[PDB]
Amino acid sequence: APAVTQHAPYFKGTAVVSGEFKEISLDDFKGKYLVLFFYPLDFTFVCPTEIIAFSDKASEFHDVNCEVVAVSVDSHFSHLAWINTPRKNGGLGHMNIALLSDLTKQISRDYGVLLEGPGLALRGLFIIDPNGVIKHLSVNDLPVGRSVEETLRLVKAFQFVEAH
Amino acid sequence: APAVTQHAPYFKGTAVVSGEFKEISLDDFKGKYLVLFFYPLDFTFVCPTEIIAFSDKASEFHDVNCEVVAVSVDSHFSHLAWINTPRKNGGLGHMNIALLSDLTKQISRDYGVLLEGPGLALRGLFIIDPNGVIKHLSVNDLPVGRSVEETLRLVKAFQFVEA
Amino acid sequence: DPAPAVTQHAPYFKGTAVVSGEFKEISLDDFKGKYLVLFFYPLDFTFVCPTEIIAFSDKASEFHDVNCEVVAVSVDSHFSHLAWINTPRKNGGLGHMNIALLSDLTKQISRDYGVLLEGPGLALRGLFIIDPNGVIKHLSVNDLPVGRSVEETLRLVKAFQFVEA
Amino acid sequence: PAVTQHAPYFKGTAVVSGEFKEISLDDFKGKYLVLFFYPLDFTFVCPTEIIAFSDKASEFHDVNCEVVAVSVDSHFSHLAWINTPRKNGGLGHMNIALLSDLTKQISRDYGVLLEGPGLALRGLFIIDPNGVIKHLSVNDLPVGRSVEETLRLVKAFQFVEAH
Amino acid sequence: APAVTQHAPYFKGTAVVSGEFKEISLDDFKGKYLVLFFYPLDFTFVCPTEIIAFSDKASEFHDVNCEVVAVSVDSHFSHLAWINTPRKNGGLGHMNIALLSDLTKQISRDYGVLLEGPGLALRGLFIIDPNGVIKHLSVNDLPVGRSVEETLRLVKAFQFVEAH
Amino acid sequence: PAPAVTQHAPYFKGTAVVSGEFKEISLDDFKGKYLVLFFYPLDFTFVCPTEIIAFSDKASEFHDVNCEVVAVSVDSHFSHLAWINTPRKNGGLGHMNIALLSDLTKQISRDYGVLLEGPGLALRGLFIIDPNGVIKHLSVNDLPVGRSVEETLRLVKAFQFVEAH
Amino acid sequence: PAVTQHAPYFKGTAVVSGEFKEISLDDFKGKYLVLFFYPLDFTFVCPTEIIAFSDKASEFHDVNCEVVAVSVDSHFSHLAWINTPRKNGGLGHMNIALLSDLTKQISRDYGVLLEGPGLALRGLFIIDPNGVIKHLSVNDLPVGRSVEETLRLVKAFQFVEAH
Amino acid sequence: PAPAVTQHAPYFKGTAVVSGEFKEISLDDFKGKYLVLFFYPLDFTFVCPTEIIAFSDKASEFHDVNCEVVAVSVDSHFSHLAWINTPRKNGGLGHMNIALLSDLTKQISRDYGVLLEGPGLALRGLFIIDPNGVIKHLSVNDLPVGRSVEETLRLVKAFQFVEAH
Amino acid sequence: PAVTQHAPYFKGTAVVSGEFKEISLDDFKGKYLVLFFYPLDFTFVCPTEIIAFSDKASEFHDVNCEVVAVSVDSHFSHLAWINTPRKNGGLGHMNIALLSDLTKQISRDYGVLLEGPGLALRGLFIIDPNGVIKHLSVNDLPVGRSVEETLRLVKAFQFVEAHG
Amino acid sequence: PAPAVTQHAPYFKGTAVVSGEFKEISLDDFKGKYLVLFFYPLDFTFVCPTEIIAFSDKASEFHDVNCEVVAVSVDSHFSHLAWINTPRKNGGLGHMNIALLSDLTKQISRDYGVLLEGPGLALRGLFIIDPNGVIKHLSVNDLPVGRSVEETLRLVKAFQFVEAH
Amino acid sequence: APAVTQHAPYFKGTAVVSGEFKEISLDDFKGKYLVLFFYPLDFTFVCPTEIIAFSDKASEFHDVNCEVVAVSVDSHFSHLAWINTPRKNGGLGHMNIALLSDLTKQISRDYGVLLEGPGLALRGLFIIDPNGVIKHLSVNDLPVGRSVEETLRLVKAFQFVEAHG
Amino acid sequence: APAVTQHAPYFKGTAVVSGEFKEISLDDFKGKYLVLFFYPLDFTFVCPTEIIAFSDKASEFHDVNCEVVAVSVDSHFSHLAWINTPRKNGGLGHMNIALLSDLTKQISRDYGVLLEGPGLALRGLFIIDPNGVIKHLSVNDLPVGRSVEETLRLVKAFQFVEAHG
Repeated sequence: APAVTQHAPYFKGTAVVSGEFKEISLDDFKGKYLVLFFYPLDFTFVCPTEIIAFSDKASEFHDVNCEVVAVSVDSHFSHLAWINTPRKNGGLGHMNIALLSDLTKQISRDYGVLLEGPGLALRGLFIIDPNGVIKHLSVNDLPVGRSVEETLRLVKAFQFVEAH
Repeated sequence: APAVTQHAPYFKGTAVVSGEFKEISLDDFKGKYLVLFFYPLDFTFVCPTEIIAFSDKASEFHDVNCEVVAVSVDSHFSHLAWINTPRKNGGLGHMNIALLSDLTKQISRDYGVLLEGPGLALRGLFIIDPNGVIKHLSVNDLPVGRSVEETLRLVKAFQFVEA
Repeated sequence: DPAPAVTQHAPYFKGTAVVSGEFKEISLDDFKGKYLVLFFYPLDFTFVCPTEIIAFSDKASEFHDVNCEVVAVSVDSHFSHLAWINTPRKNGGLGHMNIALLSDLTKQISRDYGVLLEGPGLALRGLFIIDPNGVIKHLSVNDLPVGRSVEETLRLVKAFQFVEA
Repeated sequence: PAVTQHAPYFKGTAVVSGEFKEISLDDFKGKYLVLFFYPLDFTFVCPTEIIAFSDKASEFHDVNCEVVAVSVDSHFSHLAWINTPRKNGGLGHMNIALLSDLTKQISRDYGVLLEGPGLALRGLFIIDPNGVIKHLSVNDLPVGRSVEETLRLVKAFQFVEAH
Repeated sequence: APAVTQHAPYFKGTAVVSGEFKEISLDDFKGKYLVLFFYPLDFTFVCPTEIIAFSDKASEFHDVNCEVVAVSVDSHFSHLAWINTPRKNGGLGHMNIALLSDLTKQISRDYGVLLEGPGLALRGLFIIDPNGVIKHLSVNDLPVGRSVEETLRLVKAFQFVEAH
Repeated sequence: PAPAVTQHAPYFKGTAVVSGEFKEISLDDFKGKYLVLFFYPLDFTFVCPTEIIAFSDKASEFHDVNCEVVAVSVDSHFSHLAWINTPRKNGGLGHMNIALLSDLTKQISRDYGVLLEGPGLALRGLFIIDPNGVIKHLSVNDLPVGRSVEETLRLVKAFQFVEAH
Repeated sequence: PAVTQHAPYFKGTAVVSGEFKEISLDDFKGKYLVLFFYPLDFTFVCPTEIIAFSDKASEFHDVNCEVVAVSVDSHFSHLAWINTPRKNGGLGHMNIALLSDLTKQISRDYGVLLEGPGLALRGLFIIDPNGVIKHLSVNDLPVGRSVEETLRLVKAFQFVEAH
Repeated sequence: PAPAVTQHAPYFKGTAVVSGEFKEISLDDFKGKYLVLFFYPLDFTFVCPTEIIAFSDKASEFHDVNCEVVAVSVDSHFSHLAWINTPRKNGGLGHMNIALLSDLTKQISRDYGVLLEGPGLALRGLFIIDPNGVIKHLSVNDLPVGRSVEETLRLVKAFQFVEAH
Repeated sequence: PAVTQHAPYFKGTAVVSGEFKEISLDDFKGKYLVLFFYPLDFTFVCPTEIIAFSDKASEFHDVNCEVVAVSVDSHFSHLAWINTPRKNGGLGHMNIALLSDLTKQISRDYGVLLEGPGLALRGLFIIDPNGVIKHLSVNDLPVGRSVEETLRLVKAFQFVEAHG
Repeated sequence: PAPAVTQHAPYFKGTAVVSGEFKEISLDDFKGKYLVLFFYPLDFTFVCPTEIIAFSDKASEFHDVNCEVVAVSVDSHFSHLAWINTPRKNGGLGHMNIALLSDLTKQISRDYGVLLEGPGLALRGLFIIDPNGVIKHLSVNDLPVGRSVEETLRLVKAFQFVEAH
Repeated sequence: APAVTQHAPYFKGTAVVSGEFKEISLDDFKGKYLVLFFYPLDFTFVCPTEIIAFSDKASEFHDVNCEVVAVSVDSHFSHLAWINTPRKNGGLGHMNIALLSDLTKQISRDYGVLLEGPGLALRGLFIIDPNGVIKHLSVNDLPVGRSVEETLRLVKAFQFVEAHG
Repeated sequence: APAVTQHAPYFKGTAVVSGEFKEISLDDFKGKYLVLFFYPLDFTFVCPTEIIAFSDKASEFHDVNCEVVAVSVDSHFSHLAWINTPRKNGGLGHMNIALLSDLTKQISRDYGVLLEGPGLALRGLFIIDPNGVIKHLSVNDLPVGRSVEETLRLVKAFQFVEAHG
């Protein structure tokens, strides 16, 4: 279930990883931390700020054994086309994080962030620990992006607790 | 599941029409022939040929009182972004037909062309008469494009059969 | 599981056909390992049907050349098929046939393929391209009065092969 | 359908004098009807009996009796068999109605349909002016019946209703 | 069942054969053609002409390997009494065919010819082949006579088919 | 309404031979009179006639006490007439002073509980039915044994006496 | 029960030669049996018949036939009625068994029980050596039957077996 | 209503011998009086008469205190009268000052819960029923053993006193 | 319970010769038992019958018959009534067992319990050596029975086993 | 309506001994007063009188604060009276200043949750019930142990103090 | 069940013992008497008087093999902080008895003292013997405190019974 | 439901507001933004930092039309006692925000943050708009606190969207 202290719902799908298509799953992240976050749609004005900021600070998450993965109900083909749109035209440009396709909408559904009527995800974020346990979640309404720095601080606060 | 001689399932959604977002529905085509065709996904290499072929020959359909509407499970932002990608670059360029978004997937479901596992449409095509009745349908597997010329021919053939 | 739908296995069928002026029982199993075009038409001795059927018979060897058999089906008996065959083309008939004319006398084949109109008791003009593994790759259905392009059907059969190569 | 019971309803398209005409049991109210079935157009076992009924048709008409032949073939098949000359195994011109039972419901309702192959046994019904069955007989597929015997029976039922 | 191409319903009963009581059944006729026909009642005047005609023609049937059996719901004692009444007195006089009693009415019921209301048989006729398969059946309403010659023609016609 | 003593006699209707003619009769026709209703198995057999002939010879003796006699079997009324027209020398019934009722449908024997379903004929039952239609007496014999007619008359009188005193 | 069927089982206490004895249907295999019912001990309507069977009992024995009288009274009422002299309206000495049907089951299984008043009609059954009913007759309560006729029938049934 | 102390006595109706005459009597006949209703197995048995005779001899004492006594068995009323008409010296009942009630259908013995169905006779129950039909006392003996008439009478008087105070 | 049927089993605490003793129906096998019920200790209606039974206990014992009185009172109430002098409305010394039916199940199993007030009707049961009920009688609450008559019945039942 | 603090006391009604007489009492009679309702297992046992006597001796101290006291066991009211009439010297109650309620049907002990079903007597429960019939305090002791009367009066006082202040 | 004579319901949870957190459960008290009492809430003005009186007298319970445990639905962190509040300021100060936390409310529920609406316990007290059997219970409404001396007297009286009669 | 875009579930309970006990509910905040946040337990080392940070910055929320309410499963008496403990000793000190008591646990349950096992809330936070619609929620595991500046920035971002785009 998508609640804190419970194991994260299993997921699998096609992601853009480094300009390439790869099938990824929750299993691939065992033994690291994972920030899994959702955004409504590719090619919309409100999303990319948050997605880019995550890409920019990705190295910082890697440094503490934390992976980052952005998800939307769009196809992996739409993801790539948007990654190949340069930031100066409201694209994403190169990405340091995976762009998971939730084309079936099942991932968003499993994480309790899918809006069924229009068929797209709220802005959910989950911090998942090395055993697949959810330590933190937050959800924002569509117009509002989150602070990437606060996410990083939380990953660190969680690791600190584990270490002590 | 839709069938020749049966009324076409109702549909409504956001289309890109002449670079802009418009709400469209089956009712908007009463009094006219409609070609409604589905393709899998935006930004794939198997589809632009068919969609481009249809857009190029669109006025020929307009001349015989027939609209053309292309449909995929992509959002209408994906549609517009693909329209705003030059053909030389593998995009759609300017479109003379509507591109309807089936984001909820319910239109593909209703037309019986939704593949539920991957969550995208088979290449269905439906010719619907001025009364909403399906005169012709065909469906191809994902990789294979159809002939626009043959679709135009069938339309005129159904019109000939009125007289 | 078998259904007259693209990506699904074609429903089994068996019946009496006219094959080279002779009665032969044939079935879906006879066509395993090759492509099959199975198409339905409403009725023997109607003016709307022979153009399409003759066009397939005329192109039959081009279909065989790309590993594709062609089988026409109506709900008429095999005796009707044979009489229409033995009516020359100059006389409104089918004349010589290079394809199988399957009888669906019980109408069950049309039913299983989803093209039977029960009320009047005949098929719509459906066509199914079935691959060597028995999987439907393409289907199309016309209302009764309208013939289809045999050229286009041949091009599609070629294209499905091209794509699996 | 047994003797002393009312004839099942039927309706269908018939070839009547080279033309397509919708006929039904009700068209025969007030007249005798010989309704007989044969298995299939264009088979060699059937034409001898159908032609014999055609040849002797006015003799039935003379005693207020109509003759209708029925098979599960379409009316287009019936017409092609009429347009085949007798010398060529055809029916040639007909003085009796050839009824099409394409749906098979008529043969089903008259109790003569063989479901497995989907064709009718060689059944014959004598139906009085009120639509009551006075007589019935059935032969296996290969064997034709005596027309003069059927005429004799018609005349004998008429004799009995008069005396 | 009593339908063309089906096997004839099994029957058994006491018949009058050449002035004597003999129990007969459908199995007795294996290897032979059988003409099995029904009439309504003994000692009535409408039934007799048909029956005498089959009797006078019996040898023509025997010559083509065919038996003839007349059936009514009467007892076998009635059948004998009727056979023992000279024709000149309106009886059947001597018979060359079997007269089978259907006292229980079960034979006429099984052959689909019994009028339940008065409990007598319609005039039905069945030609049954050597395997017990019905090839022809006909049922006239109670008064109307039928043709021995035509029944003979039909028997021969079925045999012709069986041979060529 | 059952074939049992103290109960009303089951209704009956059928064609009888009366004075050599056909007439439909029924239980109703005997209201106000006593009736002897008796059953025998089959016309034109050698065991039934003594009883029937004996009831006929003694018939006026029953009439003298306001009592009718009706004989019943499952034979048709045509069989009944032919047997009456067969002389007694020849095993027939000869002239009859009593009605011979036909129970062709077997339903009268069934209603009177005398029908043997196996062979489809009546046991030798006898019922004495009062002027109210009430069964005062029944007996039933196995097929090969005949009844004393004089005992039946005495029983009728006995019942009348009891009523009268 | 009916003629040509096996007699229903019975068992009960009978007065036999002035002693109580348990008898049953099994005791009479090999012999004929005349089993008859009367309404009630000590009523003026019954003794005549019962007496007549007693007087004639030797004749029945001479033809291998037993006679048993049955009523729903107890065997003590039977004995008391036997010990009542004939002039005083009793039965006096008996040559036949007098079976008590206290439980009413015997009258019930023989079809002669009047349920309302709880007593038997006057039925008589002739039962053969195999326990099969050959004859039955039933009288309303006031009317006695003929013992000579009953004896005639037993003899006639014996003649039919022997020839 | 049930055969239980403090409950209303079950309803009964049947034919009794009353002063050598047949009379139909019922529980209602006894309203406003005390009623001793006792059962015994069978007429003409060696055991029973002592009890019954003892009750008859003492009957007037019961009357003096407004109490009726009714003996019941499953015998017919004809048996009862024959037993009455049999002198005491011979094992009979002789003259009777109490009613002898027949329960030929056995329903009275059933309603009073004293019938043995297997043998079809009553256990020896005795019920003291008050003027409003309420059971004040019951006793049941096995078949062979008789009852004290004197104690029954004391019990009637005891209840009468109590029900007044 | 009815005559000819086995007495229902019972067990409980009795006052026996001024002491508390558990007794059951099993204890009376091979003996006759008179089991009688009375409504309540310390009521003016019951002592006469109880005292009379006790006064005649030796006469019962001499014929191999035990006598047990039962009420729904506790055995403590029974003992207190025993220790109350006869002069004062007590029972005085008792030659019979006084059985307590505190749970009321004994009275219920013997069919004498008045459920409304929760006390027994005056039922009496003569039980033979195999525990078969030979006699029962029941009186309404105000009326006592004759001890003499009970004794006579016991001796009569014995006479019948003994002779006929 | 249940035996729990803050709920209304279950309704009761029964016959009590009150000043040497039998009176019908119920929960309703105590409306507008405080009520101490206590159970004990059995009359005439050595273990209960000390507690009952101590309540009786202090009864006027409860009266003075508008509080009634009633003892309850499953004994009849006739046992209760007889135990009152037994001197204290002989383990009796002697005279009582409190009501002794009879719970002969055991339903009161049941409704108050203190009935031991197996032996069919009450545990030593006590309930302080207020003028509106609401339970303020309950307590239960195993059979062998008596409670302090002073402590029950202190609690009654304490609940009254809380009501006023 | 929380009924006298029944085994006490099992409980487990975190208590403050001697200024420290310890898991305790019913099994810990095997061999010992246990007074388990409940109070509504930490930091309210009603409870501390009883809790403090129990702690002051704890040595008298310990001297007769008896533990005392106080329970409320508060967390063990509240308990500790109440202990760490001076008595001067309505705190508990030093405790000689354990303060059990019933944060899930399940213990007050299992002991029948949970008020579900507000989510806190009535003032129930249970004396549980060395085998885990409830010998005595009591329950007061929220505003009234019990006498500790009387609880100690009961523990002693139960031990007296165990050792003699 | 506690999901973004849905209406916040109704709540009502006792809060400490400026050192006094006050009943508050969701209705009280209509027309204002509300930050409703949950913490596990009063008097724990883990929570005060975040509670104190919200209180220290309360005036920044007030100035953008936003109230802040903290919630736990502790009673309001524990809340008040934690307020009256000095910060130097692990206390909350003076609070500028309301501390809501969730003693029944129903608020934590309705907001989907109650850990049923231990009976305390996870660290959930909800930003609720003036119409009662949830705009943002976050939940942390028990040991980790949130940034109060990030909560305030979100309140401002939602207000900004509402005012423009």
